[PDB]
Amino acid sequence: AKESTGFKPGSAKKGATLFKTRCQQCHTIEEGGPNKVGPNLHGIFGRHSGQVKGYSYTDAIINKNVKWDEDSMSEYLTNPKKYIPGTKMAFAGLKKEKDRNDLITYMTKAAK
Ligand code: HEC
Repeated sequence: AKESTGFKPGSAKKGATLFKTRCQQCHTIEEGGPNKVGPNLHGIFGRHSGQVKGYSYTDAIINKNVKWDEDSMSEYLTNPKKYIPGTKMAFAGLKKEKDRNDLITYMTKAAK
């Protein structure tokens, strides 16, 4: 389970640098930031998957229709393709809970 074992707040400082070194290659998170390889993530926590305007998503991500929160985000980041088979996000995954917690802490702050 997720709504059992998952998110506990971590370091936003650390999470910002994990976003830079691991996610920035394909995504922006600031308000008004553009879509790149991956879509802009501003407001992601208040949204279902495959909904940013102007981005070409896979049919799988749309169909999955996940309402993003800390728990589903934690699962997707662990192994994106295991969580949404057919997704085109090419990211090996963040296997350590500590790393995922730092990153999500950062993301929930920056995406609002
Ligand atoms: C390029 C090599 C990527 C890296 C590095 C990361 N992501 Fe990504 N992401 C990428 C693509 C091409 C897509 C769309 C996938 C599809 O199947 O259509 C995504 C999607 C996401 C999403 C879903 C967004 C939505 O609007 O539903 C999220 C939440 C997301 N990506 C987050 C994310 C994070 C936090 C990353 C760093 C650990 C990261 N991605 C890496 C491409 C790439």
